[PDB]
Amino acid sequence: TGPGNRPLKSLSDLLKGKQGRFRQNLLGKRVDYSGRSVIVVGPQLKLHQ
Amino acid sequence: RQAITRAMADQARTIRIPVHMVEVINKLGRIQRELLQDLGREPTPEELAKEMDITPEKVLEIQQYAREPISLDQTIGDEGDSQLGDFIE
Amino acid sequence: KRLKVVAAFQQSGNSPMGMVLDAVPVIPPELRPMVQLDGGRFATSDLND
Amino acid sequence: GAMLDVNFFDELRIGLATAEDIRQWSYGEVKKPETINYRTLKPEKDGLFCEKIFGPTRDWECYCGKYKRVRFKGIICERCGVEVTRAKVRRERMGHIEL
Amino acid sequence: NSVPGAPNRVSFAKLREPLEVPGLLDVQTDSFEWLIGSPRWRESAAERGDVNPVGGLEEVLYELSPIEDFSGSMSLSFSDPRFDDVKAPVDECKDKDMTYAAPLFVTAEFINNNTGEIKSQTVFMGDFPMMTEKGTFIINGTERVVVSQLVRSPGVYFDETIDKSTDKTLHSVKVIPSRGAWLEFDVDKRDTVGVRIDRKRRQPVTVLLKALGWTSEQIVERFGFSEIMRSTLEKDNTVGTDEALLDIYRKLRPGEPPTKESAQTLLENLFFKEKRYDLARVGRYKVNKKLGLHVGEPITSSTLTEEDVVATIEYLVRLHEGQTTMTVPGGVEVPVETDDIDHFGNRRLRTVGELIQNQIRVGMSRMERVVRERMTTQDVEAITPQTLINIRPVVAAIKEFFGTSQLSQFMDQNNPLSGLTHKRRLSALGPGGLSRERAGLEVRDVHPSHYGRMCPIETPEGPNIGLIGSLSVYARVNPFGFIETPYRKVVDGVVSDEIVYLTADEEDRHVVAQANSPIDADGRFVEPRVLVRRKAGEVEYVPSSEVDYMDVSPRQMVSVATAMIPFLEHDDANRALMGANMQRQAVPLVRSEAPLVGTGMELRAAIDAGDVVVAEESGVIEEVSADYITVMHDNGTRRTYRMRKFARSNHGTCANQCPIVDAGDRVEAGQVIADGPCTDDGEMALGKNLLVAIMPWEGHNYEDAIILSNRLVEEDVLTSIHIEEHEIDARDTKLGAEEITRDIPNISDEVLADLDERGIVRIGAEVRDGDILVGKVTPKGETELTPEERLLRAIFGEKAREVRDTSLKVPHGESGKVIGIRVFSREDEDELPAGVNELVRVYVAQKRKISDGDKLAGRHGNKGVIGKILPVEDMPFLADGTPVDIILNTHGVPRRMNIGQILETHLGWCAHSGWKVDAAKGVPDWAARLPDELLEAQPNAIVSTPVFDGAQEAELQGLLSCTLPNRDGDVLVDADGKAMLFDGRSGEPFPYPVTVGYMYIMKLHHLVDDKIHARSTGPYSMITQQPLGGKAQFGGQRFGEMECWAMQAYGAAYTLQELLTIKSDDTVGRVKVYEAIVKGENIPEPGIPESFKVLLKELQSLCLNVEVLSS
Amino acid sequence: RVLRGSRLGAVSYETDRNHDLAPRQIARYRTDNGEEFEVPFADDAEIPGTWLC
Ligand SMILES: C/C=C/C/C=C(\C)[C@H](O)CC/C(C)=C/C=C(C)/C(O)=C1/C(=O)C=C([C@H](C)CC/C=C/NC(=O)OC)OC1=O
Ligand SMILES: [Zn+2]
Repeated sequence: TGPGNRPLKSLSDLLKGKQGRFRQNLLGKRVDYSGRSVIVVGPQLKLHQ
Repeated sequence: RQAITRAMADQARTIRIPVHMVEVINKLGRIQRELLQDLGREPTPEELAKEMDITPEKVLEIQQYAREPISLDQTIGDEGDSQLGDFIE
Repeated sequence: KRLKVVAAFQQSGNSPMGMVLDAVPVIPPELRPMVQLDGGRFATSDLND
Repeated sequence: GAMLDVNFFDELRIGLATAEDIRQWSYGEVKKPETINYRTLKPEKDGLFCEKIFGPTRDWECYCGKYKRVRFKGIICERCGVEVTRAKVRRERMGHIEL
Repeated sequence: NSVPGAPNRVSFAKLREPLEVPGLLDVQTDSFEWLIGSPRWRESAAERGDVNPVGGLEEVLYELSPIEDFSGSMSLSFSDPRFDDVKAPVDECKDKDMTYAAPLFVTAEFINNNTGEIKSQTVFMGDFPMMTEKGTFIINGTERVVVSQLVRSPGVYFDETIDKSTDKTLHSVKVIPSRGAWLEFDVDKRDTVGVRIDRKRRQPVTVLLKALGWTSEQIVERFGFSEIMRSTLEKDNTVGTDEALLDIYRKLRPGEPPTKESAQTLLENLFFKEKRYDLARVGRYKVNKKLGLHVGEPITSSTLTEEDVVATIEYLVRLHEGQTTMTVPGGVEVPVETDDIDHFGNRRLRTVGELIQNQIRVGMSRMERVVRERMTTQDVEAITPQTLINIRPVVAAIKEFFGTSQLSQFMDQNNPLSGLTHKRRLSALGPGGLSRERAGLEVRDVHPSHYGRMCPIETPEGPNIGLIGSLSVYARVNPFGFIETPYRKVVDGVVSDEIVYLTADEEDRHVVAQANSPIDADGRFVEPRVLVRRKAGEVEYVPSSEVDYMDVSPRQMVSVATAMIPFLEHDDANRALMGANMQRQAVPLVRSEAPLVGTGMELRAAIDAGDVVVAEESGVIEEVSADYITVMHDNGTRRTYRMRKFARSNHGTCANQCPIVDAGDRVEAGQVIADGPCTDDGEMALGKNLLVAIMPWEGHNYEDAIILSNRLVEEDVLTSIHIEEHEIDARDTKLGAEEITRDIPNISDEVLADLDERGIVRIGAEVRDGDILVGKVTPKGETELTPEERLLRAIFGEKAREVRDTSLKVPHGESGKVIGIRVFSREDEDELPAGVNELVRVYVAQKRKISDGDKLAGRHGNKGVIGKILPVEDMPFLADGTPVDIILNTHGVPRRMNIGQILETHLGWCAHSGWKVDAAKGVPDWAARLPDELLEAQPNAIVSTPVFDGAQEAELQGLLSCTLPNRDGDVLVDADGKAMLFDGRSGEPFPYPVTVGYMYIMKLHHLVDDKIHARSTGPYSMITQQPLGGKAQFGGQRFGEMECWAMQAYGAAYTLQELLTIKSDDTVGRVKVYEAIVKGENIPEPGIPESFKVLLKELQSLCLNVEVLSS
Repeated sequence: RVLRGSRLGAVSYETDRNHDLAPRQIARYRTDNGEEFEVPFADDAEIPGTWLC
């Protein structure tokens, strides 16, 4: 442990995927060219818009 | 005791500091705690400087030398899924 | 259950002598950096300790 | 083995790594638990950031500074002791610890 | 009534509630002044028994004194904690970041036994925080709120989980104290006992009883009926006390040579020596009440007793025999029964006083083991208590509590109601309490003892349902940490007024009536049979002879927020929950209109929010302004209330207070004298009153969306101010010193036009994304130039300017005026963190209009992002040309069971147009039991239907049938409550009448501008080479595993390779792609990702030979 | 709010000229346990006798 009694994070824990006994989510890479927002219904659009 | 304090000087910081700088920093620490108990508040830079016969310029330099690195693997969010390393441009 | 690992070492061209570690390797310095936040503070990688 | 990692991966084989390989990857026994000179903020010799082993922290620049251009590459300043080359070999090279 | 500055809000309530709503912040303020020992508490305790009142600090010191060395030759003792006045007043604390505190002085005392002396001083104990008048701690200038917490009260607990594999009932027990070691007294599958002590996995009870100082004959004697006891005592296979003592020992800890004589102390030192085992005063009270041991004497000596252990075991065996009552020797017989660890008779409430006392205790322990530590290293006949006492652990413990502790939260103040409701919060999660995942589905449920104590409706709808509650309106915390509740004790069917605060347990013993019971105007009931709440929460009809406690008034089972939902009893608990959680998220508008329809709570819970300047002592206004009011009291002395004008809240919302009186008026004490953020004339007002239809108009209001009139945007009916706090500092670097000034590296003069002569912007200058809010420059040193750069510098003849440019440019997508600048300086002697010289903060403000994407939502949970802001002309208008403000959808009404919105809509139209019940020939039948002074009601007249006692549906129809016309002969709303809206766009009328009405809708704090975000190339993480994360920086949205699955299921390979290689990790791929786009070439083929290479070196670091093989 | 760091090393970005390079010798050193290691030194440089290979 270090300060705050948090166990030091060794090499066995730095493996990125590293599923333990229970299968948790990967959650990925944070791509660029991205962006979110809130949506609103667009009833004048065509289906492919 | 001399061996153990030597060891605590050498092998106790991630960025090693020679022994004499550790002695001056520990003198600074003693003077800060005792002057805290006495003044009732944590003393000032110039106050500690005048107290240790050094410059109030130099005291800040010693304080900067005496700052230990904070780990890059402390989960920043209370919801712990983001290492602190994931937030350094 | 023993034959499992035994045939594992036999069949392959390995040798169980590799299990006892004689020389530890050191991960490259960049994968365990010591970056400084602006303002003198340092941020190690917790493997340096 | 194709370590240069360009588009060709027909297999990716694992295997328990003996000492004869572990000390064959490494580019120098690190033998001082020193991280950075507290004041100059350069890596310590034989430390866990030793430029002599892991590589140069500055693109095409030795440690003593006696070489500072691409025209001197692949060579090693015989006084400081660093392969004057790109500053991302600190991302690839490894060191070992003779127990 | 009963509040002098009240607006006359007529009310439909049929009942006359005896008790008035309590001092809504008592749960905070009384707890803290307990912990202090203020004279207010000092008298309040005496007002109800309280044999010995002891302040929290007093209790901590009286459990610390004395401090004695191993020798016991010298003694240290504390006493008399006294607070001097605070060191900085509240506003200045909040300004300069000073944590509003006050010093502790503690009259220590050192006594040497061998020779005999006293070393009595007045020690300084440390700057102690101090609750403000609003029950909120200010910390470092921020304003925090310690949250009340729930835990299982330490006591004796009893359960029997049936082993169907055996078909036997397995009773058990856990004596869990506040601190110490557990112990269970099971009854195994086999007909024996299980006596696991301190988690040591196995024991028969007879072993413990023998170790306790019993013989086998003594145990046979004391256990006469005890069948399983005598059985185990026959298979106990261990005789002689010492004989087990060693059993116990040996297993007490493995690997130790026992001293059979000496380990006796270890036992009498786990459960009895009152320094390492202390179920607190709560625990002792609980045990003595469960076993009826010390029934009539004061509680103390919190450690267990052999009588306690024997009584527990005997009661356990009688429980696993089938019994009704056990009569311990010397104790009143008490009912034999198992306990429920969720029932509020066992789930106490560590209020803020309790929490702070725990932290001071955990600090004083460290201080104790430095006192007794240096108690001997120092030389005797020379020490002073000042040299013994070290306060640093205490001060560190406190300071690390208030900051950085999941019960010390930022005061969630984005309106007075949220400020009020973060206080009065019960959170079962926290240190000591159970965590989230470890907490099963059981505790989330609503045990029927929560009635009247913890509101079953209000709770966070996220993944914390049940783990965060708010208190009922009338509840009150038991001095032990239980949640008492008021009742009206009734005798002989004669409802008295002797208001009794029944706790969580004694409610079960009784039978509890209902508030809406037909009292016969004297305390006599009317009907013979009455509903009642029996012990386990079952409902029955008892005749009016058993009923001994009736509810103080309805809406007793409902929290502060949920009491403010009109027509609550019509909505389903789902949407009512969502409403009570979205009603704490409205943002304080610039205009702050009060609602046509409400409950009673809009006023009382608005002066209790704190954010309404209240006339202290009754007097006369002497002079006003938009900044201060000077009330001349009746006798001489005056007072000037300083308005908070545009203070940034903790979430970016304005906090104006404009005064609402005139220079000649006369205010009574306790009166509202200055509106707050969301108060209108004192009462709550979290939104506006907007004419609403209920038709689905042109698909834009599709599936919870909303269309709006543009009138909202023109007349600023929905318009929030926002005030963001930007902050940069000038640090001391190794190379030099950072410097704030107009001197900047290569830069135009236009972008440095708004700055003043010394860096910081000019107060008032409008800014936009990319402006220089604080011109700040730092040295850079030297770098070997690029020779092309050197040629350009030559051809233009510019210098190097080795100072690098790190100025405070306003972040992306922010604008608006610069309200004010607050600048600090090390030179000006103001304190700052080390290595800092000049800390400048630039308060910026912007007046966000409403806009599509924003999240409006009624009071009934019915929410939805604004869909489209129609122009005013193409909005379905009434017959008077009056447009409609918003247009909800019908398909959201039925399947959500929130017809509260419809009933509110009709009652709002009645409250608007004003009605006049034609009492020409007597009074109409529906209005037989309406209150008087509701026969006629003026236009725009507010009303109020309190929660579970409000307008009945019949009353609504009856009002609505007579709804007096507007200006022409025009009753725009037919008796059904609808109208013939004319289409604004096409022109024809709609073929069927549509509902209209005034529905009170808030503006939730999920504005678009706080959400929208985009990135094309931004910063990059240091450790991993990925884009950075979150809207704080640019960052890019996560691309998890589920999206990888989706884009594979499509079979899109190249897009997946893109998203995982040359948008996240291909380090040389990024610049190549950016070049390819900018020049118009072809996007190159992506290289190996970066995370793979890092993973490869980590695996090779684990001594795992990993090696690519080409062929 | 942003917090940026920086490794203590500059980033010079010329082009990786593969042709015009300062010529350099090769000195093969031997450790004690019969190991041969090779070191490209600059031409004009006293090839040091010992070396931490
Ligand atoms: C060098 C590999 C050694 C063995 C693998 C180990 C020890 C890993 O522990 C498990 C594999 C793994 C996880 C590595 C994660 C890495 C390298 C990393 O940083 C990520 C990442 O965290 C996520 C992703 C993708 C977004 C994951 C998408 C998965 C899709 N699966 C699918 O398509 O369904 C069939 O890529 C990465 O390179
Ligand atoms: Zn060099």
